[PDB]
Amino acid sequence: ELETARKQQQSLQPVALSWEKYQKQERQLADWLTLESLLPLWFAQQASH
Repeated sequence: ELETARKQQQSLQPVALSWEKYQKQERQLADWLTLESLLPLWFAQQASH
């Protein structure tokens, strides 16, 4: 029983790391997409000035 519990923990460990990496990637991509949407207005203000 103890051996199988430890084996299950070992097998599950990489999944959490991959999920954390995926969260990082997703939020970085979301930030860059938001900046893509916001790009026109910065240049518009600088052009106005």
